[PDB]
Amino acid sequence: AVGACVLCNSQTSLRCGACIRRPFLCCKCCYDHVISTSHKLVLSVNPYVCNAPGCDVTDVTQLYLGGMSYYCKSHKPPISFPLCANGQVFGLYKNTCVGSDNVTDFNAIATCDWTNAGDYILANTCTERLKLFAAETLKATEETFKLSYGIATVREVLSDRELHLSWEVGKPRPPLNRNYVFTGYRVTKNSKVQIGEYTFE
Amino acid sequence: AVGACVLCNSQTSLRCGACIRRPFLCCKCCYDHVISTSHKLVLSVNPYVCNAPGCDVTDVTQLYLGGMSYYCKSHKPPISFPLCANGQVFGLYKNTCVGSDNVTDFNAIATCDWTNAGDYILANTCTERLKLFAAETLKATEETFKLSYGIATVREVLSDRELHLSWEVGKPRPPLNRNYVFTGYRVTKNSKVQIGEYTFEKGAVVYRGTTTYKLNVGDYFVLTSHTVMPLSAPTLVPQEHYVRITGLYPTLNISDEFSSNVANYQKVGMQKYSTLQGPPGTGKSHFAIGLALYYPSARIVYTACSHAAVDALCEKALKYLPIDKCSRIIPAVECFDKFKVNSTLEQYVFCTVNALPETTADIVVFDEISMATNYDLSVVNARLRAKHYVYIGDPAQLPAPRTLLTKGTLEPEYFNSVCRLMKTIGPDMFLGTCRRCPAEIVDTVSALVYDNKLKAHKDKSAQCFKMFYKGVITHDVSSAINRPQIGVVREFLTRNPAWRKAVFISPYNSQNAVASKILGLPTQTVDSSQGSEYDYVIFTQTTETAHSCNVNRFNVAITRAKVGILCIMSDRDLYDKLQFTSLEIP
Amino acid sequence: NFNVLFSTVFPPTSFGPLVRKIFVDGVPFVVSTGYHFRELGVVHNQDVNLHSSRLSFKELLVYAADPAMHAASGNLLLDKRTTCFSVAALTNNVAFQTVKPGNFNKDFYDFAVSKGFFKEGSSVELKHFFFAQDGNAAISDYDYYRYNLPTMCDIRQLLFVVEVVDKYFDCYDGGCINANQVIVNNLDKSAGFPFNKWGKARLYYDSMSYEDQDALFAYTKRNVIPTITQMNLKYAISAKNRARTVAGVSICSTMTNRQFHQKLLKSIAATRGATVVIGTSKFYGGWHNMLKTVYSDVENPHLMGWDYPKCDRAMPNMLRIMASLVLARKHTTCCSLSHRFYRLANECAQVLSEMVMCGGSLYVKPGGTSSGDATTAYANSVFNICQAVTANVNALLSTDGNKIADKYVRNLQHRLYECLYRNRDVDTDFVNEFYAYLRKHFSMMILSDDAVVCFNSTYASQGLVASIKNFKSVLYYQNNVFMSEAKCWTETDLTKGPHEFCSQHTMLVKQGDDYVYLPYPDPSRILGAGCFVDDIVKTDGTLMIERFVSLAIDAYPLTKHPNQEYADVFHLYLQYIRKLHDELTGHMLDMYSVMLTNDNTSRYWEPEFYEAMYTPHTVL
Amino acid sequence: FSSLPSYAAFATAQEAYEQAVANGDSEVVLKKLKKSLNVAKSEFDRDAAMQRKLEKMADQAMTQMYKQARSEDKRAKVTSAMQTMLFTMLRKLDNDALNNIINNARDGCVPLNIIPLTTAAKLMVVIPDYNTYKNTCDGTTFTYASALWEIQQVVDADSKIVQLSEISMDNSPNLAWPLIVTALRAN
RNA sequence: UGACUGCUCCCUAGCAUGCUACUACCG
RNA sequence: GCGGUAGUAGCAUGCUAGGGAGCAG
Ligand SMILES: [Zn+2]
Ligand SMILES: [Zn+2]
Ligand SMILES: [Zn+2]
Ligand SMILES: [Zn+2]
Ligand SMILES: [Zn+2]
Ligand SMILES: [Zn+2]
Ligand SMILES: [Zn+2]
Repeated sequence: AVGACVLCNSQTSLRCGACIRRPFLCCKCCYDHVISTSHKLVLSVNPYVCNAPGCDVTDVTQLYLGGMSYYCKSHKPPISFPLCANGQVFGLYKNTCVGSDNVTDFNAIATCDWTNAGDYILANTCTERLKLFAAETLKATEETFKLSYGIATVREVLSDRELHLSWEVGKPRPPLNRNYVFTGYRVTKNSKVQIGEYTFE
Repeated sequence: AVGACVLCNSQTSLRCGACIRRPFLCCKCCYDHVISTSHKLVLSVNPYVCNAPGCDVTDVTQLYLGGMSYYCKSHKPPISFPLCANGQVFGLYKNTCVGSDNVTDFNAIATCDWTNAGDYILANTCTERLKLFAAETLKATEETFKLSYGIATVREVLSDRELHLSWEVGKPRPPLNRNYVFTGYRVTKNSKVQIGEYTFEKGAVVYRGTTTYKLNVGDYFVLTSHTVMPLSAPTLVPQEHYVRITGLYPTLNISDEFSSNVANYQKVGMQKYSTLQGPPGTGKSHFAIGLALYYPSARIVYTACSHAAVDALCEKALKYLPIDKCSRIIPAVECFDKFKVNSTLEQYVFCTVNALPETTADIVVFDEISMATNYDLSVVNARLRAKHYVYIGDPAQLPAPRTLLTKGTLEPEYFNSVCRLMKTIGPDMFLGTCRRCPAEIVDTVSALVYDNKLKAHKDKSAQCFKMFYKGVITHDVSSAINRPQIGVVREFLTRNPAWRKAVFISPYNSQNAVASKILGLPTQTVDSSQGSEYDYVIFTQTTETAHSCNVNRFNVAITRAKVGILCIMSDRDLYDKLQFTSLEIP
Repeated sequence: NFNVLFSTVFPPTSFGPLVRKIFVDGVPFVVSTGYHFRELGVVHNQDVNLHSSRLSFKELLVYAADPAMHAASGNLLLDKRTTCFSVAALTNNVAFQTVKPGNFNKDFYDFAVSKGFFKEGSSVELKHFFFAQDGNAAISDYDYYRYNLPTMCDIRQLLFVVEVVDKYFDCYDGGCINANQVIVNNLDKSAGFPFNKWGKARLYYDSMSYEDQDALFAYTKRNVIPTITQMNLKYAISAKNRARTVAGVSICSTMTNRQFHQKLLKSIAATRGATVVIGTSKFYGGWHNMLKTVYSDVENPHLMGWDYPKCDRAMPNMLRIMASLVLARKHTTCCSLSHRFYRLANECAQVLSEMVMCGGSLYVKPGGTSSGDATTAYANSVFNICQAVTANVNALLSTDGNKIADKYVRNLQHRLYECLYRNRDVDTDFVNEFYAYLRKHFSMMILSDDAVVCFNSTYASQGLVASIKNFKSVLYYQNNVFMSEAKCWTETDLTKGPHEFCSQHTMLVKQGDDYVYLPYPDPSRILGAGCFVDDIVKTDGTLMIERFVSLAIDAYPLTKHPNQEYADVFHLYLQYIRKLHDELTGHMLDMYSVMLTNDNTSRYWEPEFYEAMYTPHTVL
Repeated sequence: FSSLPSYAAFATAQEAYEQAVANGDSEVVLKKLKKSLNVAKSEFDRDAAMQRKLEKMADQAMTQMYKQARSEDKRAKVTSAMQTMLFTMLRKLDNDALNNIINNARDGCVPLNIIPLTTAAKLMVVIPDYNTYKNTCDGTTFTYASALWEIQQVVDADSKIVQLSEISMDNSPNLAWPLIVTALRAN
């Protein structure tokens, strides 16, 4: 729960709702993360959402802190003060916060699809911890764009080293060499079963 | 109580109460449907009716919300709130609606009591879910109409081919043949007992069924009306021509059942559906049989529309394909049980759309498209979700028993969505090879509807006969009779020795029953009698009215016989179109 | 009574549910359509249909609670760990359940030690801990039902004791209520055997509408529904190292027992000044009022208390039947004669002798009470009153009548013998006379098998009123247990109250201007509750400061005790509360910047907030 | 709260009255201003109160109907689960021995305690110690309930396989003793 | 894996009643 | 000149509903 936002040197319990690694941003830091770009959803110890049954509000800029809970705009018991107000977002460490001079670090490199050279450019124009965030986000984007292709499978088998192979539904196929090891699993009826390590070229 | 409305697909909780099928209506859609139509009842998680004791109002535009219940003008509390306001009914998800403009056609579909031709015109002219709703409510109204009939009070039985059976008071005689199945259930002391799947012959009651029970006391013959389940899948899935033959495996050798079957596979392997546009006895039977072994590693499904038309469905499958590869599905009515019942794993399942063992495939075949409605297409698309399939059948055949329509006949463009889908853009397939038939049907149906893509394969010796006789029509009951048939059968068998062993097409089944009682000819049904035709058939007069003769009832009747097709000109038929031999009665 | 004696000859496999085969849409089921009781004989259901269409919700609920299908679709089981009858095993494995130790609150222990506590030779020491148990503990505890034996009763004396008990239970009203008048608290508790795989009691009280509940309740007045009881182990502090087990009854039994009994149960728990003191509180002068009521106007008062060894494992079946019949006597207008018998049969088949599910197997319960039904404490009170009445009867009828100086008592004894052994029907005048005599010379206060009695002492010495020896004899010959007199007390000075009632002692202190009675607990219990917990609940006091407020409320009257450490307990609790509050405020002001205020919070570490809970003026 | 039906009239009257006041006219116009504005605010009061009451009533009604719908969904799913459980446990009844002993009954009713005793296919035995073991299931086949059973597997309290060759008097104190024996009905 | 009752303390939300206060209308 | 009525604010009292905790049989 309690992590660390370090550019503003601020312990935090908040995190951006729709982002790469659920990144940690302090009150003012989450604020300029949610006004410099479009990230109108945050996560705290508990998620901010109206608590009446059947209600649905994704946004946070209009929620209110009610009777030990949160309520909203369209369905409005407004005996409260707004959650997002006065250059800050309500949470712990609402007083011991600094802010960020470079407003667009996340707004620049966490807002693109993590494939342009500008990502690595800024990563090298960073600090040790900022470039650590960069490297971890590169590993995260590597895995999150690797998990968007197909799964090969052998349904009728032939002689080894010469088989048949059908793949998946509609997805494209990645590069072809042994870079991607085809080490999956086998299913008997509901479980996963010993398969081994393979490679399709 | 919660789901998507039939127009906006948005979440709702309101059910219309004045429509027989209780559709899910959006709040704005609910207001539009309740304002522009006398459908003044709305259902929610609780009914929208006045709950004041001793009061009885069932409107929606009249009630006021007060406290926790609903009240009217005569019982509204000081703290009141009208339900029908702002052009939007009060219900769940009232703030996440979008509305729609297709309300006039939806109103017409809902308000159409299914009387005239425009009923089916707009049934086949709307968006997908409206097609589904129209088909569902059409079957609902027809089944309600047929269940609005009496119970066959039976207390004794004479013998085989004989019966005394009485309907109820104020209820007329129900329709005759197996097109309206007679399946009843009697009682002994406390519950219902089995009777048998039957059909009646005339009024003497011969049994055209397939069993014999100790029938007598307390017997209740009824045309069992069945509850209709809601549809899930649309009538058809939009096709897209593949580039990869996924799963389909053209074998190394050629399983040369038929020659052009290679082209068959060639263009049925890429598009999400196809159709076997087959004239009678023109490869309408075993092209799928050839596909069975040319594509042996493909899950192939076979189906039809009625339990009667399973002849080619079941014969050649066991005749030539391997024994184990076939599989049987039959509820347990009386039909071919030649393959194995209770077997889920197989590559060739043969059945009807009545009941199947829920699974998905990649190849299907579907027979008898002419008497198939969009409801049947939707149910076969829901039960079976395949990659490619073929709808065996031709527009030059008979419609479904749509007794609902009385004014205008239902033409090829109005059979179903697919039957005009291949009419507008063209058929998926077009054959021109008659297996065994002289060129009489060639000339006739090629000048009429086949557009002469099939020509003379067998020679025309002109032994078939058509005469100048007209006939006289007389109505008695929901079936009629023909004095120039009671005399005309004899007058036409006077000296011609060739049509004594012919088959009797039956525009009126009671007339065929009388012909069997007097002279004696086999009874041949009209709709569900394709493939049961013999080599030699008589087309009899039997009618002059708009009962059967506009275009599409004789397109297959001309093909019942092969060489000796006695198709006499009966009424305002296609007389001055061709050449036909004639002999004048003395 | 005769059936109990005659049922010991016949084989034990011919008792219980009777099943048969029914058809639902052509498939065969196995359901229970009757019962064979050891006491009530053979009972057949009244509404059973063999051929039926698809079943409804309440039929599913009834068929899912019957042990017939579960027993018939399971493996045979021969268990040699216990001597009780075994039916079947529901799985292929046997489940062994253990009990974990407690959690240590080190900060409180260090704080207490730093204030002169737990020194050698002190009079206050810890003797309440969380004891741990090994794998084979549940079955070992279930094997204690071997102390339940078939017992025949003296019927001509029980038929008079029941009349006297009914006279005792006469100031209340009861009957049947509709499904919309039932009050349930904490709907987030377990539901029973088959039902605990899909939700709690909330799911079944929401999924069932009102007329469904009414139809289900009306179904049990013509049929018998046997159910399954689950046995669970407790996780609580105690002073002895034996395992404790409670019984979880199915929802289908509780749902109807509530509608049957709740009106009478609520009417009992709302009366003040009666013999049964269930519902009366001890705060705001309640304890003093109860003690003054029990003293009445007895002439030579002494005090006495006794104990029941193995109270629930050894109670005979006949007394449980009598308690149920006594409770069910308020239904003289709402129910017929067959409806009451079928309700009694349902109660017997569900909470007196039924299949229990211990571990992963089904066993047969011989008898006794299943602590955990909807009518436990009230039935225990009826049983206690019955035992006291028969002890008094035995004490009076076994005295040489030639030495009784008073002639009124001699005539009373003569009439008692005549009404017991020479009269066939009830005689209300003598029942009233005996009830008045008992209430004048033998005063009781009963709370579910706990009792305090103020009795005339010279009458007891002369033998005209029951004593401890009479209770011992009655328990020996009617309960199959031996009652050692080392667990019973006697007090001859009324200025000091009962030696023990509901685990509390009594002291007479001066408050205001007058003298009142106050209860105080054992200091070791309070300290053990302070030091040993379940995790997160403590070991961090700042997260829950309201635990120590309640614990200090319970420990207030210890400041008037002549011994000195007893008040030191309360003072230590107050200082710990203040320390926890200061810790919270500073510990929160430091890293964060939130500033706390001490408005109306200092009331919790001053004695005036706690002194007001024992002064009569019911402010809540 | 700003576009109520009376808001237009109230605001227009207030603006006109205050313009007349700013015109510096006589005291009669001031008295008319005061009366008109007082009655205007008085009529705006109930129009501002009743609407706020009605909105909260409507919101409560919506919440109650939503929770009712959720309860119905939960009921449907629990019904499906119970049906599935019953039809799944139906498929193990051994419908030939059960039918054979049902037909022998004189009216179709039999005690429940003798159904597993005469129709079950598997038997499970729990053994406390070795002395009890050698008197109940010694060897490889034993007799119980007038039937013959043959051992199939033996496990211990930790659910690990134990072979009969090591269940002896000398090796007894080396086993987790609550042993469970599984057998099958012979013939 | 967590039974049936009884009593008490703390926090929030709603309802009803009462006290006071500030404007406005009416006589 | 006094009272009535309509909103608004603070305060007090008793119930109902929700959550957290303590003791007893
Ligand atoms: Zn973000
Ligand atoms: Zn920051
Ligand atoms: Zn809301
Ligand atoms: Zn409608
Ligand atoms: Zn809509
Ligand atoms: Zn009304
Ligand atoms: Zn009653």
